[PDB]
Amino acid sequence: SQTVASHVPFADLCSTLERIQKSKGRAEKIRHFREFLDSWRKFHDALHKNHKDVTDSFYPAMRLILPQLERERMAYGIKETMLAKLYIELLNLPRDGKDALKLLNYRTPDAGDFAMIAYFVLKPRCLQKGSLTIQQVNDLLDSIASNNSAKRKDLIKKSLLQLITQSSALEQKWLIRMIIKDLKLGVSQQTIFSVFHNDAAELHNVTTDLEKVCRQLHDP
Repeated sequence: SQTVASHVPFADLCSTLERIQKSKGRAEKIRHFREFLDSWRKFHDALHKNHKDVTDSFYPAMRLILPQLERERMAYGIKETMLAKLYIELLNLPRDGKDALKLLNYRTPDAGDFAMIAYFVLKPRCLQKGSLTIQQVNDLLDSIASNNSAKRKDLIKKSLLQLITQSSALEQKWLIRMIIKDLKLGVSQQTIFSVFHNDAAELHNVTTDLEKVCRQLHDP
């Protein structure tokens, strides 16, 4: 296609995020993040060797890794009780049942947020793994934000059901955390920006062109 995100599955991103969250100590989290960056550039190179000159922008992934910096999309207009009802009819669970109740009676506490509970409910029964790329997830989230800007809760529910019915339980966990806009990764935004930049700079391999260096040192 046109971009790397159109070929990277959303399951790769969700897997990376799950490893980061489950990792203790910054070294392992950072190492998984660098694993994901290296996989990204790897996809870029494979696509170029298959004669597909694609952008190498990481923004389609970074906007999901840092949802609270999301400014291209507007507010999703989704709160956790909507997700409770949604998940409470899609599932065919008994209203005020054992599992079903937990979603309604939820209180924001470490890592005991709504997404964790929804994942605990979805792991027993759910769909055929995942099938959407990062670009398709970004398109569906774009549709949710747009429909919210047009004041159409019905269409919000529509597009989000499109998201859910094509995603595995894990993918739904991290999707929920991306709509609520806090991932609880155990590592800071400052650190993510730092590892991103330091990765680029470490791999830049600046080449000393002595003539260009002379022209640089001779003129401010």
